[PDB]
Amino acid sequence: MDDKELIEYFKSQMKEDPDMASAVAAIRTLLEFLKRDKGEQGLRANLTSAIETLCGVDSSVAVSSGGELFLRFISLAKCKKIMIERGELFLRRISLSRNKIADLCHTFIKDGATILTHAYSRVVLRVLEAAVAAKKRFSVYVTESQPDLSGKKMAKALCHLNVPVTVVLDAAVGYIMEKADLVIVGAEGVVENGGIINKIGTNQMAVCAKAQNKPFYVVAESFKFVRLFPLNQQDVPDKFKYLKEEHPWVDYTAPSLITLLFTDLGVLTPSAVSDELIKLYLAA
Amino acid sequence: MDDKELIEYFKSQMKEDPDMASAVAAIRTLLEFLKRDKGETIQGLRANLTSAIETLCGVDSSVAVSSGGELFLRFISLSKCKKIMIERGELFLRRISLSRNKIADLCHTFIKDGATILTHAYSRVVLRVLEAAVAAKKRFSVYVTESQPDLSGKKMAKALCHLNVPVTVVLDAAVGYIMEKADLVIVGAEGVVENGGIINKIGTNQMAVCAKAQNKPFYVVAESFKFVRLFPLNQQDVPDKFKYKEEHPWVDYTAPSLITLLFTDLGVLTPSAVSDELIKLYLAA
Repeated sequence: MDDKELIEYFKSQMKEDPDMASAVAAIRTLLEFLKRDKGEQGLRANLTSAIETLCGVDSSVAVSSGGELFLRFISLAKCKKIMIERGELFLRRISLSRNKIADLCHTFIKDGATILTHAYSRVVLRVLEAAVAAKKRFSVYVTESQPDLSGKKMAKALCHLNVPVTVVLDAAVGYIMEKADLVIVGAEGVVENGGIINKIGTNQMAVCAKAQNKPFYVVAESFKFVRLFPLNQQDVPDKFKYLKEEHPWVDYTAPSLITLLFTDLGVLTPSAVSDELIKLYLAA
Repeated sequence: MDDKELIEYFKSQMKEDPDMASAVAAIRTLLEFLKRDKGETIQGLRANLTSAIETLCGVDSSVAVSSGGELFLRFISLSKCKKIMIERGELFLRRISLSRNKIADLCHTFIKDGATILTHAYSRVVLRVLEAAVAAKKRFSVYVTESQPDLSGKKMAKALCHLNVPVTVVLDAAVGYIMEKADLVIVGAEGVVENGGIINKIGTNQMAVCAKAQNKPFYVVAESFKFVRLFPLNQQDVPDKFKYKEEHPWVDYTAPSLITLLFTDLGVLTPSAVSDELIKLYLAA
């Protein structure tokens, strides 16, 4: 394919199917890029990563961690061009992640709990559905999440499952925290120290949850494990972030503010991520 | 060779060459055990037996021997023609043999002329760094802790004396007292942990904490084969198999936040960027 097609293909993956994660949408356009791309050799390896950056259209961290993991595990090899069969394999495997997670979580959501969440998260929606429809009664609190009000969107989705839900202002997280039992949040990216990059506002929610001793749980797919090691907001690359005005789309939450992470790799405490991440990136 | 035999070989390996890091002696006996070992039907069966002695080389309970050992076994891994593991094993040793000196020179920039350097115990890697610096004709002074219970800092003071370098031996209880007189501290590591922190001879943690409070840079010098797959966040998370032999642990742990920079054979690194090197390391396969 060519740049044009690439983006057009990518954008038309999440638009007709928002259900899908950007990361997953990125490797799909990448399978087609590869497939639809014929005629090489290292040209393939280079022309493929030289366009994976192009999918940067989505400043999403997952596009970056996803692309690498996908790329790394198909490069192991025009007969060698059977990397495609590994791509279908990989895309076939990552499309089971949400589920392993919603399963590793049915236990922590106890009957009668009050969950506090931030913005929209597909994985979070899944976990709660697999809990409600799974004979559990709870209520949720979610921040409206400026600037795209994705929190309201989340709310509506929760209402459709007839789960009691209240929307509050981002400014009201420390106000509503005392009436929460636990907070569940998704991640755009899990960094090498067990911390996470997520929709701006995630950080302060964690700081408040900790001061009130409320467990903070993160629910996210392993293909979100990215090779970055930030220690503060300043370390997060601008590339993922975007009288004066500052509009960071995401922020970083240190691992000490996280209780547990639920991944298709199993439930992990922040200090276990680094070893998993490597034991993940290095797989044949 | 067997256990009794392995240990014998491993000890004499270091007796004959005291200047040799315990981690290199261990991997050398593993190579020797690789050659000397035969009787296949172990295509991957002895890939276990060679581990059944990775442990045995616990006659020296240092993390180095472990992270190094795992590196070796990881590197020499790809028909009994497979004893190409041996020649790979010889390539590896050949490789991790230019580490000390490479670090020594890839580190001369930071040894200012006229400086007062405070170090702890004995580290052959720190010794090569200063030797390099002296040959480079830099004039500096050194303070070293005797480092109980084996007093290995005194052996270090002698080595520096026979190098005509001004060195003063102090009590371990004296690091707080002497800190103000130093420009920087330079220490070695038995193991570099996944978060950029390190495991080193007991006493290291204190020095790092005392150096932080007076803003004296804290530098670590260590070979890459010491990058170990561990992520401790406190003394408790360090395994006892690396501590013993309270009851007198031989090593304490120093958080990354107490480390200014690490000078490795892969170059100078900030503690935070270390975990990525471990991946980049193994990616070398």
